[PDB]
Amino acid sequence: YLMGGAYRCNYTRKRFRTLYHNLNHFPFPFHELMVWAVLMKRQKMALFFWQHGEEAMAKALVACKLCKAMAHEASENDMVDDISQELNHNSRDFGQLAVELLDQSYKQDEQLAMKLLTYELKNWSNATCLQLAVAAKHRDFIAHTCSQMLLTDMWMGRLRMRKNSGLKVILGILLPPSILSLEFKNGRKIYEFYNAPIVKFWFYTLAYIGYLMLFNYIVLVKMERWPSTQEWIVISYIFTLGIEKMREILMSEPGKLLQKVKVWLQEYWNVTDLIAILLFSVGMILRLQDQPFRSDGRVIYCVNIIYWYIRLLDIFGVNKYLGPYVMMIGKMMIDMMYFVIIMLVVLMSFGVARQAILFPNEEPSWKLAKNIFYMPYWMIYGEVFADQIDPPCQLPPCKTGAWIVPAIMACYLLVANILLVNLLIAVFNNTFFEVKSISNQVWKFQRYQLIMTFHERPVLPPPLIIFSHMTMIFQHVCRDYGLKLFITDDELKKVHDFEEQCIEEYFREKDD
Amino acid sequence: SDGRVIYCVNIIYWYIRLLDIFGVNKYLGPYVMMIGKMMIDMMYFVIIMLVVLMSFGVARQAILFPNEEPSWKLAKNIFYMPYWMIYGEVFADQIDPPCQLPPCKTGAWIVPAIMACYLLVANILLVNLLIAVFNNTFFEVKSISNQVWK
Ligand SMILES: CCCCCCCC(=O)OC[C@H](COP(=O)(O)O[C@@H]1[C@H](O)[C@H](O)[C@@H](OP(=O)(O)O)[C@H](OP(=O)(O)O)[C@H]1O)OC(=O)CCCCCCC
Ligand SMILES: COCC(CCO[C@H]1CC[C@@]2(C)C(=CC[C@H]3[C@@H]4C[C@@H]5O[C@]6(CC[C@@H](C)CO6)[C@@H](C)[C@@H]5[C@@]4(C)CC[C@@H]32)C1)COC
Ligand SMILES: COCC(CCO[C@H]1CC[C@@]2(C)C(=CC[C@H]3[C@@H]4C[C@@H]5O[C@]6(CC[C@@H](C)CO6)[C@@H](C)[C@@H]5[C@@]4(C)CC[C@@H]32)C1)COC
Ligand code: NA
Ligand code: NA
Repeated sequence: YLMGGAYRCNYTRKRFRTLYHNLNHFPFPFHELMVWAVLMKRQKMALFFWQHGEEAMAKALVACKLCKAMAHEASENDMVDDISQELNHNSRDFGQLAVELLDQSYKQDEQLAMKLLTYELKNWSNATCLQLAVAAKHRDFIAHTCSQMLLTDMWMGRLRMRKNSGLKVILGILLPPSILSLEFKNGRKIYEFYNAPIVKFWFYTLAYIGYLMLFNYIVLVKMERWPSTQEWIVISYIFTLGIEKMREILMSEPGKLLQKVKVWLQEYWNVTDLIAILLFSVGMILRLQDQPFRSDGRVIYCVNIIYWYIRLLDIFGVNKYLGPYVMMIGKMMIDMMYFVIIMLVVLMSFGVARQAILFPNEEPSWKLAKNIFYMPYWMIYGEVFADQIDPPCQLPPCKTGAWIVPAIMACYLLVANILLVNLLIAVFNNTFFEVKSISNQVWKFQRYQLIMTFHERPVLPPPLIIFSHMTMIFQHVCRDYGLKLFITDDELKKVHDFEEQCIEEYFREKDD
Repeated sequence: SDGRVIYCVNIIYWYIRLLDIFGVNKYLGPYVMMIGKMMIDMMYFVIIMLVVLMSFGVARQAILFPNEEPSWKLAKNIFYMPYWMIYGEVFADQIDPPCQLPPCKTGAWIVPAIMACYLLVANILLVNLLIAVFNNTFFEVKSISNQVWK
């Protein structure tokens, strides 16, 4: 219950249940001893038990996750609020121990360090160290150099092209004969090329670019009574994308259909995609009707194309420099919202004053609510036309107190364009280093999720993914790498010896 | 006439090449190299602004004119007016015209709202973030430029 949905402790297995039914020993006693010390808030005992035995990094990550879960449970049940602080401190200590051990292992030997993070852990419900670190939301562990290089190796697949990627992958996708010219890591070459995560990502990117081109074409030119070929291709793309989203919902982690909906709705992109697909379905339904409903469907298409243009930032978030910038944009959006509230108050004040002064004989109409916001808002973006505001009133009679409007305009412009915008620039300037560092760490953490979700995806892009969906139905009646790495007993022994050497060297260096 | 036009483009280049001569002054060389690096940063932010601009332009062109034959003038109206709009030319009669009066197009009230959102994003968020980026990465660039010039 504390670890997660997919975790399976050895105590609840059928073999241990049968052994405990008629009541031996434990192969690794320090695992159970450290779990006991962690569950009972004995930090010194847990730290003593951590450095004895094998799988030190796995024990550190498991202890960090357990302490975090216990802190959350204690804070939920209104404890003394000092237990929660102690548990959070314990979790931070164990996370720091894991990070320092990883740093020592990577500094000593690199290949064995990578082998440490991917080999399957039989004692911990068959989960690698990367999965334990991700399940603990440990951002400083995934953002380490060794974890990043391992993720790059997983992302590149079975290819060794490391000089200039992307262009060669694009050439291979566009020229299938050009595939048999790339070096591979130690017929089947095509299967290894089309199953790498990077090739799947570029296939999806090219399909999305073509879909955007077709959407622009169908909205720009005149729409006839019945959909043209490009409109049918766009509708097919939307339908297959919706089917793929439903398939991803179905194969989530929880065992209930209603519970998987919440977990899938955790991310904002999924919610926005669902809303956009529903809106496109409504617009397509309204499009196949008479003329006014056809126009309404066309307008819905235009709004939807705004969203699908905006969604290119998700694709851009794979570049090393275009992901942190997008997350910085997100946080600066919150700050800009606060300052927009104040500017809106000032703008409403000026607009109401000018509208009331200049036009004193207006009947109640909804056009009054438009003149308040429209002109003062366009005024602060350079459209400061001084004949439309305070007109020179042969000449028409001057309204009573119409000389106040230019003075109020001067004060409003001085406040809006010299004070608030400069203060906003200062706010963005003095809170940039922290936001930049946080964005870098979060992007390096989410690289793992990107790689995993493109490793689990099918090969064909959504325009022609309907073939891959039918094969799953046909195979319904019937991880060597990418997730784990299975090794023999000699390799396991060598890994254990290397880890013990690393931890004893780390403690010796710390003491010295 | 074609040769004359090529001459005009070439004169642009030969005017730009005065920075090579300016790079002998003690204070006008480091500034040019700083300009070079800030050009790379400005390229990154130009990509994002271009995405936003294309979205708004396509939306406005599709909403306002629904009976246009396929022509290369469509590809011009997307980039032209939204690009000149963010440099102070925010003429509100050319965009969302007041439609004696001609009939109002279906859903033509969305264009000013989209314009407001687009202006707020382009002129308050991205440019201020670019100013912050230039501001917080100036000391290192300045020192590197001084060393490289020397
Ligand atoms: C339509 C596309 C829109 C979505 C764009 C999709 C998002 C996107 O832009 O891709 C990112 C990727 C760039 O990364 P890519 O692997 O190709 O190359 C990186 C680049 O060469 C850096 O200079 C390297 O060192 P550093 O960082 O300076 O230290 C870095 O090495 P490392 O540190 O990793 O070991 C390299 O990774 O691909 C391209 O843009 C190449 C042209 C292909 C795209 C151009 C053709 C379209
Ligand atoms: C074309 O003819 C229209 C007619 C119906 C006319 O009804 C009128 C009823 C009052 C109403 C809704 C109208 C115009 C100004 C409207 C104000 C604008 C204000 O703005 C807000 C702005 C921001 C707020 C903070 C302050 O108030 C409103 C509370 C305020 C506001 C909405 C009060 C309501 C006013 C229209 C049709 O019927 C046959
Ligand atoms: C004067 O008459 C011209 C006529 C030839 C007309 O051909 C038309 C063919 C479609 C084409 C090339 C035309 C106008 C809009 C064009 C779109 C603009 C889009 O912009 C881009 C913008 C940015 C992209 C991201 C999205 O798409 C295009 C993929 C898109 C684009 C280039 C698709 C192609 C469209 C012209 C002459 O023949 C006798
Ligand atoms: Na201006
Ligand atoms: Na102007």
